[PDB]
Amino acid sequence: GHSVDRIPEYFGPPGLPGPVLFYS
Repeated sequence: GHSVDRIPEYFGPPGLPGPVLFYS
């Protein structure tokens, strides 16, 4: 997690109901 970057820090797949952040 940097920001509204591109790759997630391996939290899970997309379409989770909680918030998320991304790194490059």
